[PDB]
Amino acid sequence: HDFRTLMRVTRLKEEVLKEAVNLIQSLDPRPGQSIQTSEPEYVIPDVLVR
Amino acid sequence: GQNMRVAFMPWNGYNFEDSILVSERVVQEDRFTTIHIQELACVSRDTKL
Repeated sequence: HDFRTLMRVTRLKEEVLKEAVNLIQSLDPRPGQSIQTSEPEYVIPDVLVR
Repeated sequence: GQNMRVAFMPWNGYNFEDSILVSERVVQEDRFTTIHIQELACVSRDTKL
């Protein structure tokens, strides 16, 4: 998150890089996760309070 | 139900055995149009994670 050094390294536009960074953000990291997402319920209670 | 204006006659075999020939005006005037309502539900089902 060292945006200043990133700017002085890339010679890139000031605060016009934000939309490019957002484009990078909207890129679906970890794409294979969405093939199946079912997770079960595993809970067992030992003591009950009501 | 609705009071349909029926006619008793064969018509080119489109009412062959127990089939019915219906005018397009019946569909246009929205007779026999029906509303159906369904139920969908989801639960949270807390986990140990």
